[PDB]
Amino acid sequence: AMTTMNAIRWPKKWIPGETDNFVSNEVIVKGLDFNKVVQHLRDASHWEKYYKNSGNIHMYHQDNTILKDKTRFCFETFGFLVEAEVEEFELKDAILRLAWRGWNEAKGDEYLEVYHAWLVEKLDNDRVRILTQESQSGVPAKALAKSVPNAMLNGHQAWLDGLVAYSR
Amino acid sequence: AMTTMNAIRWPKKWIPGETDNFVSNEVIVKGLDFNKVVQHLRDASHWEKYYKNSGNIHMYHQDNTILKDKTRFCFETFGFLVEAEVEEFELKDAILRLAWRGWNEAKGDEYLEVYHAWLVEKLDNDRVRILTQESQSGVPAKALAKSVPNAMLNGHQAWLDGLVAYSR
Amino acid sequence: AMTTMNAIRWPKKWIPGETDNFVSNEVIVKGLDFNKVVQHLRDASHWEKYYKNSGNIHMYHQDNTILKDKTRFCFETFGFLVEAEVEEFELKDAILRLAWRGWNEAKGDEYLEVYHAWLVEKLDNDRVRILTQESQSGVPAKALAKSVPNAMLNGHQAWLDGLVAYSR
Amino acid sequence: AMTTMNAIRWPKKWIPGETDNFVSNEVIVKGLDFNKVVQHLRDASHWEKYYKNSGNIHMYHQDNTILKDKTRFCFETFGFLVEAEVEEFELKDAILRLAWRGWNEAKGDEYLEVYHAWLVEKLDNDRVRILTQESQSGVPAKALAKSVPNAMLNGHQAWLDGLVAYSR
Repeated sequence: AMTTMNAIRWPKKWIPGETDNFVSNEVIVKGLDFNKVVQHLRDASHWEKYYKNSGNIHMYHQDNTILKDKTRFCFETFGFLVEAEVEEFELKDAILRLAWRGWNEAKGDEYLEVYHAWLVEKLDNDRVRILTQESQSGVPAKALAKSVPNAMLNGHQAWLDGLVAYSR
Repeated sequence: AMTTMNAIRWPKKWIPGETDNFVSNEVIVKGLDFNKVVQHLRDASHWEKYYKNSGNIHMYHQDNTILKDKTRFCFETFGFLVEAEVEEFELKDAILRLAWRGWNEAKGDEYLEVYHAWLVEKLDNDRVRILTQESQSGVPAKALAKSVPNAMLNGHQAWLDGLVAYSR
Repeated sequence: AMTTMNAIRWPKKWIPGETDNFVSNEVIVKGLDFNKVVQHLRDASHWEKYYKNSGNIHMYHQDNTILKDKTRFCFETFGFLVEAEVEEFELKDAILRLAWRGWNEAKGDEYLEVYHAWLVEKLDNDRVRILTQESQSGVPAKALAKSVPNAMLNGHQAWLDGLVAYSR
Repeated sequence: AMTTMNAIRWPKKWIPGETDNFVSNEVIVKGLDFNKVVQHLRDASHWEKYYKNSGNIHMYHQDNTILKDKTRFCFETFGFLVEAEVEEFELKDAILRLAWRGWNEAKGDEYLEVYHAWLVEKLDNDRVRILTQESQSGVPAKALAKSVPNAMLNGHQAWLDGLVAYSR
């Protein structure tokens, strides 16, 4: 038998190692409330409150800011606008899988498209695991992969750190 | 029914979330040679050649610098002297599991003990995954956990990136 | 009398503290050659070779890549295209002052305009100082100002560390 | 004839470029009160309240936590005990110069000695400048000098950002 843990389900075009950039971040925290974490990740109106690299949001076809399957929305991060659509949403009692495709309105070498996935789950003895991974395609993604320091890595780490702090 | 990936086997005292600091890094790379990666991770004399934060090493009871089960050694990283011993070593055709316990010769609140694990494996379509995770205990671990940027996260990311570059 | 050092001359519009973001980085290095540093900063063809956050460059009306007063150009950084124009260029035997205004082609809340200045000078006993400061205006600059970690600060530090490494 | 700004007075043994690590950080903020900044920097009991990376403080010969010339004290940063002594203190109506030498209780290769200087000053049009620079000697300083992201640079920027936010 194998020693394994739950992993993200990637659509074929976003498989890590098959795109231009891949970033992975993960925290495992004792005493963290699963439901609060889920709530603070899904309801996008909280992001600006705990993750300072993000700003305004807009849900185009909803009267609330809660992400569910197929939610079409936009948000600001690192000062620029990201258009997005939820492509995966499955919430069970001990695990949440949530992922959105993101893109900008640029053309040619400035176009950037991404698939940002999340997996939140309860583990033994009152621990919560938050895994977030992003696969990116386009010329700017090639530049981000070479950046020093790794801006995406630190940015996503700050998202995780803020979500944890805000959920206690 | 579950979607999972191979995961590190933690001894009980080191379980993520039960210690003072947990860091997790991962890369997934297309066309990377699995045997070269294994060679450059196992032979510690290569570390200083591709990972700038590592320094001198010494194997106390071996006439070579190749890590295997129970290897007792020391090395410098981030200017700190780490005493270590390999506590896990399992190498197969498609996967390597390697981990060492590390500690310093300090006492009281200056003491720091860590368990640094690695999982290298071949994935489908000519991809190699390198997962490294570290669990730390002691007062100095509590200070590292608060760093922003996260010092260990960026260090380990650089170790991974160097290991990849060096193995092409 | 005062103890002072040479400082950047700012147009009124860009005065630090009067805009939306201000970034300051500085290195002072022993045994570094002034002329070589100026060459590697002014000749933008070197940027990509030592500063990994920068990509392709283009001079619109020069048959070379040497920045001089009023040089109009564009360069890629953090994956985005920056249009620019040199607004200050004064090179003496022991001090260089160089600055450009930069902007993107975006509209509304995505529009960003910056003034990035540099001061390279010889100091007593074979040391060279490299000071770089940038003032930014626009809604994205307000976001960059609160970013965690500070993206601009770390990127510019990488520019300086690279310039130094490449000039040694 | 020269365009200059006030600069820190370094004792000879700490001159930037002549030691193992030099870090420079600076903010310039509109509407910040000079006296408030001076208060929140000199009264080391506020450090904990606005800068999360600093720990306990202790004053060896004073019944108060206000730093002045020759003030002997110790503090914790990065989970490290640093014995310090103020070696510079000059407070005028529009400029403060404050600096301390710090050291640890270690021998040979683990020994670290630093000189951390500050310059707070009023600038034209209701702006306040806060400049902080640190020069470090010893083997651990050599390691810090190689960190990417630069650990000292990011910690000091956080100190400055906290100081500003708290004094607003």
